[PDB]
Amino acid sequence: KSMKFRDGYLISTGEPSKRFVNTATRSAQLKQGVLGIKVKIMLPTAIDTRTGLTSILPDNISVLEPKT
Amino acid sequence: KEESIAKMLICKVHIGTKNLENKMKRYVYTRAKDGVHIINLAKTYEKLQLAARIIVAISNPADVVVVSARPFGSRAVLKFAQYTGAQAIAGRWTPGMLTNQIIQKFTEPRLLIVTDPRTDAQSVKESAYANIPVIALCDSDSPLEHVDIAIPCNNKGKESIALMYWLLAQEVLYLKGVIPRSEPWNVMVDMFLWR
Amino acid sequence: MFNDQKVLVDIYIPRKCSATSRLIPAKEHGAVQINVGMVDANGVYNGKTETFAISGHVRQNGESDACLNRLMYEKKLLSFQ
Amino acid sequence: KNWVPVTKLGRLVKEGKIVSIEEIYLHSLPIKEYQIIDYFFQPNECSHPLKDDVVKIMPVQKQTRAGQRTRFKAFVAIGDGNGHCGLGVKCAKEVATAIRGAIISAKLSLIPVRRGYWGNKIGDPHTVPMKVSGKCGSVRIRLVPAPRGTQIVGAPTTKKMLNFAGIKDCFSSSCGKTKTKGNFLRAIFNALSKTYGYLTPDLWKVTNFDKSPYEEWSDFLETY
Amino acid sequence: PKKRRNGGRSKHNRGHVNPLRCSNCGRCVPKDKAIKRFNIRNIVDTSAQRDIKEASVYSTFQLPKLYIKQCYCVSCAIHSRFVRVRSREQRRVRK
Amino acid sequence: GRVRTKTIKRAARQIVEKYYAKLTLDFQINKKITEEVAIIPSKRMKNKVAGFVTHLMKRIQKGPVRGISLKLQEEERERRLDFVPEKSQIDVSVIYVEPDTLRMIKSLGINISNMKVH
Amino acid sequence: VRMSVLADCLKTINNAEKRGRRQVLIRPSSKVVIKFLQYMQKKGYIGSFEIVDDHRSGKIVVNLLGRINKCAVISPRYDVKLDEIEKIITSILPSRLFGHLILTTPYGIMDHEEARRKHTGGKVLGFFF
RNA sequence: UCUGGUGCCAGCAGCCGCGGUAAUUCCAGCUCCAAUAGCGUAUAUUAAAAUUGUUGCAGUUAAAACGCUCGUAGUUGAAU
RNA sequence: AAGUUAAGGGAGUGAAGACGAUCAGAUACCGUCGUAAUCUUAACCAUAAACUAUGCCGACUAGGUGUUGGAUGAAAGUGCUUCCUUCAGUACCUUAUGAGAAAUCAAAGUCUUUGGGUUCU
Ligand SMILES: [Mg+2]
Ligand SMILES: [Mg+2]
Ligand SMILES: [Mg+2]
Ligand SMILES: [Mg+2]
Ligand SMILES: [Mg+2]
Ligand SMILES: [Mg+2]
Ligand SMILES: [Mg+2]
Ligand SMILES: [Mg+2]
Ligand SMILES: [Mg+2]
Ligand SMILES: [Mg+2]
Ligand SMILES: [Mg+2]
Ligand SMILES: [Mg+2]
Ligand SMILES: [Mg+2]
Ligand SMILES: [Mg+2]
Ligand SMILES: [Mg+2]
Repeated sequence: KSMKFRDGYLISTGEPSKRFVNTATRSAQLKQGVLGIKVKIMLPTAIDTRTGLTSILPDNISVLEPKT
Repeated sequence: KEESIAKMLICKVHIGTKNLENKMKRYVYTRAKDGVHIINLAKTYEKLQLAARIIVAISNPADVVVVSARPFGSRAVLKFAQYTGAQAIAGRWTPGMLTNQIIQKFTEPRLLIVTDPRTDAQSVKESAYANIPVIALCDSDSPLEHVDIAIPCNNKGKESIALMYWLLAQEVLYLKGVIPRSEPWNVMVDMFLWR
Repeated sequence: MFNDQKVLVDIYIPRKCSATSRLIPAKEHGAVQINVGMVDANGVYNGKTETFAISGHVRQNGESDACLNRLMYEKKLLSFQ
Repeated sequence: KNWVPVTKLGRLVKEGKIVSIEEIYLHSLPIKEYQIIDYFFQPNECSHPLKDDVVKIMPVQKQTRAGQRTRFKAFVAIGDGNGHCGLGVKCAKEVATAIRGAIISAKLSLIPVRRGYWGNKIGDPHTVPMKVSGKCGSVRIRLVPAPRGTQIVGAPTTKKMLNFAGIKDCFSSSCGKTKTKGNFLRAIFNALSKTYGYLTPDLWKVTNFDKSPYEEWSDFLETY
Repeated sequence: PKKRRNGGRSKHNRGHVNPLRCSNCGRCVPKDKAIKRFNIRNIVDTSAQRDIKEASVYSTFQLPKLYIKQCYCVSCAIHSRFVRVRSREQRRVRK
Repeated sequence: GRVRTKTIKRAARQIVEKYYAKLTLDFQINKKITEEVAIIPSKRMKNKVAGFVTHLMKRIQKGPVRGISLKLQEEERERRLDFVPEKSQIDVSVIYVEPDTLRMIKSLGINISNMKVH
Repeated sequence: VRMSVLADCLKTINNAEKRGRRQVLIRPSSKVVIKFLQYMQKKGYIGSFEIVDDHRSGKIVVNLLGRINKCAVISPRYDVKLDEIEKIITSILPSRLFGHLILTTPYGIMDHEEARRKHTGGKVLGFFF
């Protein structure tokens, strides 16, 4: 059986899923068999980009407050 | 007072309809030959005065909500909230305002005025969840569930709604020291009329 | 209740409906309290008021208006019941 | 705590404007935040703190197209040991979040319980003031007053709930399908709730009305 | 179970009601339970109707109609879509 | 199809709601405003948001737009609709009532002078 | 047919009291109903009541104080000895400190405490909380 | 959820169930629990059973209103 | 309703029976014939989802819309209709700090706050 633990926000599709997500896989050998360990960590959204520069916002289109 | 009844006679506040709805029998004077029920108009004035006293007893006017659902009652409710210090809704009611604390427009009052209990039924339904003294403005076929003080009127005429709200506001101003009696209110009806 | 030493042993005393004497409990949310302002022979509202309590039962049955009318007519606030 | 009140009652309780929870039981006001109950029952400056007990966890299934779909329900009973009681329930995907939700729900439903005497009145009432009956589903329960030394004569769940409520002596009998744990807990809770509604002869005299906290603290609450 | 208050027909204050026979399948059905349809139809359609007008004497002719008054059993009626299957709350909607 | 998701419509309504004065009925002019006002990584959605904003303005000329609230329209409408008549219509020199209603006022013992029926 | 007037009277009183009616009418009256009403009046459970005179069995109008929980008869009038009161009151009454069980006794109609005070038994009539 | 043996066999199990090569339930070793000079098993009987109901059941659809009316015994009968 | 006895009657329909089709088979569904029966008079039999699957008598508790049969009181009439009130049948709609396991119920409500009278299971 497989057990899934999640917390927060994650992305699965597209190019941003390859940049902003970190992945690792390992296995542990018990006396009854072998167990698979899979970890996926979504980094803080900076992930330096094609033009070497931090892409702080992947898709958000925030609007600036007009100067008083 | 004579002239208030005169103005109520000029407008059509005294004509109801069929569907007597027996809990409203004691406010109806008679039935005409075409089947229309007539409202006494001597009890309307007295109930209006008592309603004004109940309203003025509130400490800050912001703890009062006045609601209208129909298009030709929006001007009257907005003006009444302007000259008093209450809050108005005037249209579509969000079904969780009085009972859902996480929502954006919680706005829990201490008293609530209704234009018509048959169309503002969601508002009166939610009042009984938070101990709110509903006061309404009932026609000859209105339901009286969860209604405490009922003013006999007709909810259908634009002139009727404008006149009744104007009278209530003027009386509220008299009970405060803003202007004394024997001097009429300087603002005029047709400021509360629709369109 | 008082014990044998005349010490009150209730944690609180609930209210009663003015129309039926019905002893409103702590979760009844259809119960309301009304304050009616007073005038001072000149038509302006002084600091005084009168209080009534109405239970959720009669308020759900749709009879709060008639009971309130009678209760106010007793207190010299109306001319009919 | 460092929590931001959302309702007027929360703002009033956050400051010392309300002295005891009985002040809001009297006016029949709703309670929407568990921080009020947390504030009124603190481990210090309180003789009797609240206690919890997860009485039951059961799984339920929905059985969609690709196999079943399980999730768990939690029943928790909270009690003061002196005059206060509550009961809550919650369903969720994991047991821990379910018990968290159930604990929150139990606090929000806290009620007072009236206690009385068998025979002559002496210090510290110990039993129910009169016979009470509770009902949920097909389950019916009845509780009757008992003398000083007789402990609770009832099923384990009845003993548990009456121990949270602060009652020391009672006879009981039940009818229906009591193996349904939730309905039987709810029936006991319903019977306990009815004590402060009976109008015994000593409650006949009329008293005048105190004024609501909203009216009393109108100016301070308007200052915000 | 007990999916209808009237039991599928309109009978009150009576013991027995005589039956009639289905217009399509010949079955016996009590009169108070069959669905009744009264149809006023034309002898011919609107195109062949104006051919009869201009081949006619009297210069002002009105073709007669037909009166049928058909009756059906439940099975022979809902297969021909005179009556459909409805939802639980809509089942109570008469006229 | 070319239906615009809520990402486009949310942002575009904010631009109209906050910078009403600068925006006009030309797509190119409205495009340069959006480039520096907002933050959009890709030029394809920069074009689409600006195109929607221009489409919004044309609708404004025919009146209010449901879901967009710019203050300048309400105060200009408020002054129009407060138009006081030079004399009310509440007053009529003769009160006209129904025959059955006339008895109602008479039974109560109150006097209103110019009352006549039909 | 009737077969009893006391049961109907108490049932009507109980039904009116659950609704908050402030007044109710009892169509057939009798001396037993009068004694039972007087006893409820003595313990402060109802207000005054009026007896109407038609030239048939009279009628009664009573004033209610929103104060009765229950009032019912025990139809077979079992006879009770002086030392069997305890079991009956344990079964029938809601507490040991309020409520009344009414007997008819060779010294008149009285509740169980007065019956013990007078050292007598009787037959059972009804009760009221 | 300790260690060996067996492998839908042998067996256990009042009821639900366990056992088909990694058995917390069979056969054993160790360790723990219960009552204790006492502790198991079989049959009968009481409470549990408001599952025989006077206190105190149920009868539209779960078991259950006679096809319908008259009628003797029995039971029950207005107010003074 | 079916079924039995006797005397009549006997068009249509038609358990049985005989054919023609479909089918792997078809002693069935479809079609062509057709005996008892179905109808009347005089006698038996005592059963049905003989169903509102809710025994009978009495009291109390809520608003509205109809309809069948009387009676009272008022208006449009060519001692007649429309309206109002009331009694007796009979349905439907809304809602129940009423009830149920629910479906739902104006009784299937006034039940651990348990007893109006009575028969059957
Ligand atoms: Mg894509
Ligand atoms: Mg039949
Ligand atoms: Mg072992
Ligand atoms: Mg036994
Ligand atoms: Mg037994
Ligand atoms: Mg027992
Ligand atoms: Mg049973
Ligand atoms: Mg029957
Ligand atoms: Mg023959
Ligand atoms: Mg023949
Ligand atoms: Mg033939
Ligand atoms: Mg024959
Ligand atoms: Mg039979
Ligand atoms: Mg039967
Ligand atoms: Mg019983």
